[PDB]
Amino acid sequence: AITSVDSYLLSEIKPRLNTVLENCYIIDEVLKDFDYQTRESFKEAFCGKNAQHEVTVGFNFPKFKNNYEAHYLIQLGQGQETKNSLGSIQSSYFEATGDTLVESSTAIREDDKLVFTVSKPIGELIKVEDIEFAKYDNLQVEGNKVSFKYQTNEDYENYNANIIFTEKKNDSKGLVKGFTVEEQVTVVGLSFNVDVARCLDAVLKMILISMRDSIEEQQTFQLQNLSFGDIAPIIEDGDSMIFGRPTIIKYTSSLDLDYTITQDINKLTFKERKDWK
Amino acid sequence: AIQSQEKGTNQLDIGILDTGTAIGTTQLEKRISYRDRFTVPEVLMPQQ
Repeated sequence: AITSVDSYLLSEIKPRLNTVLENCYIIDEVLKDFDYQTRESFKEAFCGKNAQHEVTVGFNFPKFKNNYEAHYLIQLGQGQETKNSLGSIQSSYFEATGDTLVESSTAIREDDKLVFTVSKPIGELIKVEDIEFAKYDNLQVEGNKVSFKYQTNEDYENYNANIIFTEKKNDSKGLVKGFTVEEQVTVVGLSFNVDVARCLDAVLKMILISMRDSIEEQQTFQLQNLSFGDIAPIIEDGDSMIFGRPTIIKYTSSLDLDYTITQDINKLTFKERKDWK
Repeated sequence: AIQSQEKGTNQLDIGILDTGTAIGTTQLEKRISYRDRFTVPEVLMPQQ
């Protein structure tokens, strides 16, 4: 697909940041190496459900004033194409497949089959969690349902699973045409307190490490590489300075389009014609 | 007594900020010190 690393990072960082900040022992583990007073002051101010201060995330160049006490500024950077395929063919498909998804589901009995229901039509099934079927189990997929023989499996009549699958758009042939790009985004934790900037740096590094395992950047946005700048005053001529430490996140990812092929051939036919010269 | 009361708007990638500056003349026999703070309760400034 076409991709937007900045909007991915914003969407991914915001919930993760919230869920760490609402959970005191995570911060208590992340900041174990800092000075005791720095740790306790940060945990008192920003952390837990009762926290009176708050962190914020957003893109650069807003028209309004931000929470300069603690704010992650996201800042889309450079990139370049790095590797190309022969014919620019990144892949080919017989059935137009959408995004990868993971969904929780439960088995139910139906007509002496077990079935799992999924919210969308299954374009491909990658994994039913914790199950490997035998041929006897007569595994079949149909529409948005996975179906599974009941006879030997009655103990599992309400078994709970996670389905990893991917959507289908439509039944069509085509070529995925495109290339790989290596692209940079900068993130900086702004604070007018230097110890807050240093803690926001630690929290962001933890978040990015945790992010490396996510399906989003396992399937796309691969090879996350991190670089770190000096701590410096970002703005120097207010009533106080604003400090930050930049980090650069670099990703390798595919830019591509679905070139559908309308041509289809369903019968050869043969004829002999005679040359009398 | 206060003069040259400038707002000093700045527009930045981080957002807007005010860096405005003014010149003040004190009363007699006072030793004002660095980062001492003044407020002017009569004067109200608009913000968004």
